[PDB]
Amino acid sequence: YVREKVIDFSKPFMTLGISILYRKPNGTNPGVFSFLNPLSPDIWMYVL
Amino acid sequence: VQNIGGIFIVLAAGLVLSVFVAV
Repeated sequence: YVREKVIDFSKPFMTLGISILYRKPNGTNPGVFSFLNPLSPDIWMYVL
Repeated sequence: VQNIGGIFIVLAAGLVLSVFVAV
């Protein structure tokens, strides 16, 4: 709109819009220690 | 002794009493 007053345009040959860009948010590395003992291992060796 | 580790002292006291009472 601020560029409409100063210069003129043709028809838009294609339509676009504003989109948001981000990394593909996987962030997930499951393992042995996360699923086995998510608690303190001091508790586990006290149980031992 | 953690947030769930507070039962260990009661376990140790009960084990000492179970050793001392039985024979």
